[PDB]
Amino acid sequence: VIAAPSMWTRPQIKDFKEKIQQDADSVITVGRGEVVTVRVPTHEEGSYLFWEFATDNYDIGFGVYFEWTPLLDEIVPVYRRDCHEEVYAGSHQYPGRGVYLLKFDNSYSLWRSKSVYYRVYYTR
Amino acid sequence: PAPDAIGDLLASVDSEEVRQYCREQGWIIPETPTNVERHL
Repeated sequence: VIAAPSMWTRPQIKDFKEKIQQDADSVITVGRGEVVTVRVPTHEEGSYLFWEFATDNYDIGFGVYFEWTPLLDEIVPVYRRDCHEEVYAGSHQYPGRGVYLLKFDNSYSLWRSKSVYYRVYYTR
Repeated sequence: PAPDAIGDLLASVDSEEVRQYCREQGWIIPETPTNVERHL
């Protein structure tokens, strides 16, 4: 049994990108037609995963898969969200011991690379 | 501070200020991903 994720947005994109550039590299440049996958392993102490992402000039494909410990459950289906307008955020409870797969999918984009500002947290 | 309470907090009210407060309170721990896969 897997719990449904929580998903929302918040209006301030500028404050987000400003702080992401601040902290680390933490910015994925997604080439034309490329698909980047960020692997976030689950924490024993941790119950929850939190993700935030935004883009500069264009939308990008985003979804979340959970890999067990190779079966794959679909947490967030991959669709095109507009992160250039606002910051997209979400959270999910651990189904168990495994690894989260954060998908950034630029495949549909012929001529345009995508700069992805993202951040990750976990509770406990 | 229960995890589901932290989630409802960030979901209901969300800003860099709240993100930093939760961080400072240890309610959320920043995490660097282990690997980044690329492909076409």
